[PDB]
Amino acid sequence: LHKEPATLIKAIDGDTVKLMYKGQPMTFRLLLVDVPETKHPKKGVEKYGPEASAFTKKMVENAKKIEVEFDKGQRTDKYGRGLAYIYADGKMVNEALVRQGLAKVAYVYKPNNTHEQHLRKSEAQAKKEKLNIWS
Repeated sequence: LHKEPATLIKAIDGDTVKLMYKGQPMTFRLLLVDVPETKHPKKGVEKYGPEASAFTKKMVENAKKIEVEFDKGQRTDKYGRGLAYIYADGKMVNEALVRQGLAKVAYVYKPNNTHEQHLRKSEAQAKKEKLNIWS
């Protein structure tokens, strides 16, 4: 896997950000995590949704460098969003959400599962610490 540079356009929700990538605006979905949404229809605003959304927004708006990392499989989902791991100054946004109890590891589809054990490791610690979703 390779990290590539990108520029923030807009944070949209806890699990989605719009980035300038290779000179094209693109919406990206964070790989491997299920994040409580402020969007969504079967609820609209979910519990911990505003908190997860603010977390992601702050992390990307305040970064000096954003990088995207695609996994080994499909790079876009059926809504046209990029499927990637997103880093803000070297720190993976997907893992940071999970470590804080603001996301769960999602149902995983091979072969987009390169960082699966790493996130599940962080999720086990957040539940042990009883943080946010786990409290």
